[PDB]
Amino acid sequence: GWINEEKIQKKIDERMGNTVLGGMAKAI
Repeated sequence: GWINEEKIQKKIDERMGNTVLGGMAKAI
């Protein structure tokens, strides 16, 4: 489905999805 599968991944995108932007997309 989609209901948790959107919620769960948006949370993974904080815990590690910040450091990868602090690596490739912005890298400050």
